[PDB]
Amino acid sequence: STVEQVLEYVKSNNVKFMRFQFVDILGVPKNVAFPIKAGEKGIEELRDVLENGLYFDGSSIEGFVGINESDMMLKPDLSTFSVLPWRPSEKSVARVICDVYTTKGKPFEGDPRGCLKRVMEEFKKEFNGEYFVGPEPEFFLLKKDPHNPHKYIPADDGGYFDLEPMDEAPDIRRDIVFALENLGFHVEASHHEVAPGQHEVDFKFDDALKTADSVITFKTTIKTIAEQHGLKATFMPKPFFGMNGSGMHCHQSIWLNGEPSFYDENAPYQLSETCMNYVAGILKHAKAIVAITNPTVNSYKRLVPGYEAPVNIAWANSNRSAIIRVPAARGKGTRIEFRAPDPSCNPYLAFTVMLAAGLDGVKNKLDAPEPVERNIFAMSEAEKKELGIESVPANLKAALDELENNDVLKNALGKHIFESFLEIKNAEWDSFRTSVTDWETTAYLKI
Amino acid sequence: STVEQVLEYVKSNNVKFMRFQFVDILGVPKNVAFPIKAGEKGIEELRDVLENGLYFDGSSIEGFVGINESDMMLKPDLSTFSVLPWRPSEKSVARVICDVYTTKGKPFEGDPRGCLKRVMEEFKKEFNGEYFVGPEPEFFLLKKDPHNPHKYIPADDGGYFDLEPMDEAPDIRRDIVFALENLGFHVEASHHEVAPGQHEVDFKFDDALKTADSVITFKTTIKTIAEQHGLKATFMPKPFFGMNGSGMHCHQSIWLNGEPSFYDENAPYQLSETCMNYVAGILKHAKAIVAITNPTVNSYKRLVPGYEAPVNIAWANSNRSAIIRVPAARGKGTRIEFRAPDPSCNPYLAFTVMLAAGLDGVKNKLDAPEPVERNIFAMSEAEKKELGIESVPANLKAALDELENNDVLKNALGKHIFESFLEIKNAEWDSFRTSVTDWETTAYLKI
Amino acid sequence: TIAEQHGLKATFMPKPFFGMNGSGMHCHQSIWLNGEPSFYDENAPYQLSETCMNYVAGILKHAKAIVAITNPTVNSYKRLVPGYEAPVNIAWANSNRSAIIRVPAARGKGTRIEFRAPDPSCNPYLAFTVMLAAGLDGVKNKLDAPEPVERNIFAMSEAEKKELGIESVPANLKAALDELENNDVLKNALGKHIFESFLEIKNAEWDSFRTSVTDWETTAYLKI
Ligand SMILES: Nc1ncnc2c1ncn2[C@@H]1O[C@H](COP(=O)(O)OP(=O)(O)OP(=O)(O)O)[C@@H](O)[C@H]1O
Ligand SMILES: Nc1ncnc2c1ncn2[C@@H]1O[C@H](COP(=O)(O)OP(=O)(O)OP(=O)(O)O)[C@@H](O)[C@H]1O
Ligand SMILES: O=C(O)CCC(=O)C(=O)O
Ligand SMILES: O=C(O)CCC(=O)C(=O)O
Ligand SMILES: [Mg+2]
Repeated sequence: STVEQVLEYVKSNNVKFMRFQFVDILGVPKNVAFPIKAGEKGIEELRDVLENGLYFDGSSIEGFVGINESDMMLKPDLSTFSVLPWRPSEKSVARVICDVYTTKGKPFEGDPRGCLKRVMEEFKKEFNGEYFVGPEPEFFLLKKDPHNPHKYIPADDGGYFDLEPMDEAPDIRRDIVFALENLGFHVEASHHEVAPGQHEVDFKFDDALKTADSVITFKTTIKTIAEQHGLKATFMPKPFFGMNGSGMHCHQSIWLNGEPSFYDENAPYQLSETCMNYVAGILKHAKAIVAITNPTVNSYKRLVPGYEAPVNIAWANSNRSAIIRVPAARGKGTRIEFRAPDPSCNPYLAFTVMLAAGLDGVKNKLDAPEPVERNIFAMSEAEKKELGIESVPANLKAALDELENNDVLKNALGKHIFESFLEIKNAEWDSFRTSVTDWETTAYLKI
Repeated sequence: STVEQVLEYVKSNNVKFMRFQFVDILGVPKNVAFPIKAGEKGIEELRDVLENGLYFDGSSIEGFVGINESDMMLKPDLSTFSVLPWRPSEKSVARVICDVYTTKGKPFEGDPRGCLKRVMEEFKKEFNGEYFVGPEPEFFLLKKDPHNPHKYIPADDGGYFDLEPMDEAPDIRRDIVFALENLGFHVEASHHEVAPGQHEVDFKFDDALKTADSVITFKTTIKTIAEQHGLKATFMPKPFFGMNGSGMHCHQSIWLNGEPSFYDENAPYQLSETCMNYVAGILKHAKAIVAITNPTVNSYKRLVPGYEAPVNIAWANSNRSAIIRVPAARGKGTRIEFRAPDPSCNPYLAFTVMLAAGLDGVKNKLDAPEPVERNIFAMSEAEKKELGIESVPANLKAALDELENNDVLKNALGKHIFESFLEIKNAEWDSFRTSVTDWETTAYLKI
Repeated sequence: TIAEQHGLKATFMPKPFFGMNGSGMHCHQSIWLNGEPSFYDENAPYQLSETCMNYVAGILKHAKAIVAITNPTVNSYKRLVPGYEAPVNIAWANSNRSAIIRVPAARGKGTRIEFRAPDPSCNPYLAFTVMLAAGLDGVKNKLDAPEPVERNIFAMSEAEKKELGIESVPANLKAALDELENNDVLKNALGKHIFESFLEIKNAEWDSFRTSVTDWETTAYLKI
């Protein structure tokens, strides 16, 4: 939208506050609220901030700048304008997502959003291509343990596609869908997921930048709506041992010159050569991609080699036992599902590395291996070794070491994001590996 | 006629009470309520009190007069007229900020407000200058510890620029902004600050006297609105060990003959000679300025030499590790940020000493040192010693001893305020230094 | 250990409770040369020898630095607190408990000086070292002791003490460490290793105290 359209909506819908939003290196949303004054004076002041942006302290944001070079700017992207449904209707609250700039008026090298914009701009200039993503960020709804109020348990005992009363969340999922529609999402479906208290609310795919903006907005919405219902929502990959973790499978496709390039009516599986080259790129860099798409210690309690998880580096058709599933849908619906990611990732960075890795396959015309039509979880380790089916790294540190040795992902992320992420995550790993866990006390106090 | 405008507002908006307000030497607001009677008789009784003022006992106000010379007067400044938003709408409550006078009709020498008026009047008479200040008084929102209802803890676990639900204060910050707008403030921005439960609500800079009035009104507004939400707000500089303290950074600039004299398009850093002379004055008197801008024992738990704090007596551009930061903004936005102050200061006295010190630099054309573009917190003590970077005093008593030996600040404050402040603060220091603290019981009971 | 056996806890903390006396460790001391009580002199004023006066003069000269060692905690300066009734006034007196040194009435082999500033948080080996090295600085150089103060020093005004030359010991641990750091007699007595380790340990202890947020501050300032 244009500055005029934004001011006009604010003017006629009594918007009182404008959130200027962005994300830190870990994908945590950040914002400052600008109060809109009454009259022409207020609209002119808003026009100035919307066009010229505002300053903030970059040294108080994770992965940004140091204290001695800390002044930074936010430049609003006006096409991201939305009204917050959870906030009041009278004297309402709108938001605008921003790109981080330096004081010199240049895009910040450490901005995750600008990082995704730049790889998308390069993809459009080099191939006239568009990168489309449909992510499915699952979550748990939690309530306090009646036996210990300091602990959280799943909000119900339901399972996949269950009906009420076993599924206790229709009212919560209902309000979430209404909120996402008011924020401009095209919601597709909602249902109880496999684990107790786990849920899914699907929204239509879009270009990687809009989709990344929606993943950030989506997580805030589920969390604030769950609070309104006296519950707590979590996007933690594996909150509970013994039940499913939450993934964020990323359905993705590239469209060259406005066409669904992954579809080929006369090819095997009706999948194009470009689709196979892209799949080959993702499988080649899968071990390093997971440092970014699965960036927490807990991510590897769901993405756990040796078990039933999206860890096996192979692709397959309508088969949920490989790291890539190719859904049965064809035509414009032809796409690949990268199953490894979880909702703890920074979507801007996750989409950057998946595109960079897939385009490494397209640019070099890499050969994809044969699909694996068997249940990979039913194969023995030696049978997978013979077939060449490798696994992703088994923990955060092993994934960071893969990322550190991947030139394609280092170039896509750029020096600043790449080195800050490795530094932050190495300190996070050090904190975990030096702690004394409850598992250890249970296992070893008796010795 | 300003009085005619006040009386007409009262007549037509059903105003029932008029608070006559002022501050004691420590900046604590004080007021007496006058009930407005109906009709022309009531309006003339109110006219008489607005014009002629009213009496009070100055011996019951800290830093004022003794019991044997205790009758004093309050002379309303009618440009301060405002309606209290927290008070009822029907039969509303208005306020007027007053200047303290003696029974002989003379401005009281011990009045902090008159003290700032007088230095500003002298600055306008001598240079045709205006003194503009933009302060940022941070605060914590507190709730009772569920484990001990006698103790207070931060109201949430959020951090800098966090969004809800982690940031739990959008409703409180919203009501604060509305209350400040109703009080005539030009609010600029609001957001969660670095520490858990900490927040910031910025308002536009103005002349030092209006800004000092606004700081007093701002702190009452924050505190009353927080109480309405079942929380407690504190402007204590360092309420909790291990997390950020609350500062009140003072952005300031002097405008000679209506122009932003700190801006110089053709000078290094685009900062004028006057700006450099002013910075040199603040740096010269910084050790004594902090007795007034950081006047509590607790102020030196945030302003603590040897740690990451605004203690290093140096200036820098877009660098938050020095006692003065010069923001990147230029033109009319050209200003210096004195980072040492905290919201426990009396803004009338704080603005007086900062202007007096800056003008000592302007009047004598003092040379400012070179800016320090490095992170001062990364330098060793010997490296700072070589560069001539000194630190502010380490505690209240050390700061009082600096103030006692500063003729520029003693003359700006005047004998009465200066001697009363030193006497009160020496008794406050004596109280602290003779107490047995919890730190000591933990450290030494075992010996 | 005996208090624990009675179900109680004993503490040698200098000032555990505000509003009541602290615990001191007054050190009565005397030097005997060639087996004789050299502090006693039957025919001298107060029956105190010249050696006794030289020793008292040495302790009073170094009192400001001695307290870094004899009063080595933050809490020591809540008992040893200048401006109040405490053994802070650098003067000596006979049978008078308002000075830093009291000379008890006993004479003969009982002739000695009572250094009242120390508290039981000190390392006695280091406390006795600095007191002896300061007293012997007075003996070796035959320093002149000031006149005794027979008045109640707590009843004097600050200006009256300033005129009489009655100074106070440092007001806190850090001020005492800074006095010790500038005293060559005590640095030589302790030696480089003990001296530098003590200053390093105590500066970290001071930093810990000065960065903490105390209960006094919460009570005083949470309401602002
Ligand atoms: N051509 C495409 N490119 C990228 N994403 C697409 C495309 N077509 C659909 N999607 C997106 O794929 C996501 C998953 O859709 P959908 O749930 O219908 O498939 P699915 O096989 O049922 O996956 P799952 O079983 O994991 O839920 C949706 O966000 C959808 O918008
Ligand atoms: N020329 C000026 N003179 C004095 N004050 C000014 C001037 N221009 C702006 N200010 C004030 O300075 C204050 C700082 O506002 P602002 O937050 O925009 O700057 P900032 O450098 O980002 O501060 P911070 O990052 O510490 O919050 C505001 O109160 C503003 O009104
Ligand atoms: O339950 C859902 O998933 C969506 C909402 C709904 O169907 C309902 O309101 O019953
Ligand atoms: O949250 C703030 O800082 C101001 C209030 C606001 O933005 C809101 O109502 O959501
Ligand atoms: Mg689905």
